[PDB]
Amino acid sequence: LEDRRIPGTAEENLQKSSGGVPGQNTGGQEARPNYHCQLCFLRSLGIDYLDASLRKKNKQRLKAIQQGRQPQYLL
Repeated sequence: LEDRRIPGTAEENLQKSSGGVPGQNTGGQEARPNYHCQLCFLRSLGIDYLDASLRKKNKQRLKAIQQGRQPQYLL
């Protein structure tokens, strides 16, 4: 059990939730807002988020990952 396919989304193969209930906060159109406050991640995640804001302990280790614009993305 890891990120990317935690809510049966499979790297957002189509979308997390929209028909019947989207929830902009959980990730409706913007996708990245308070779902898990773009840090908590695990519950939503429009990619392999990791967390490119708090990151726990990643953006700083590699001399490139500290920047990388976003984090692990859908790669």
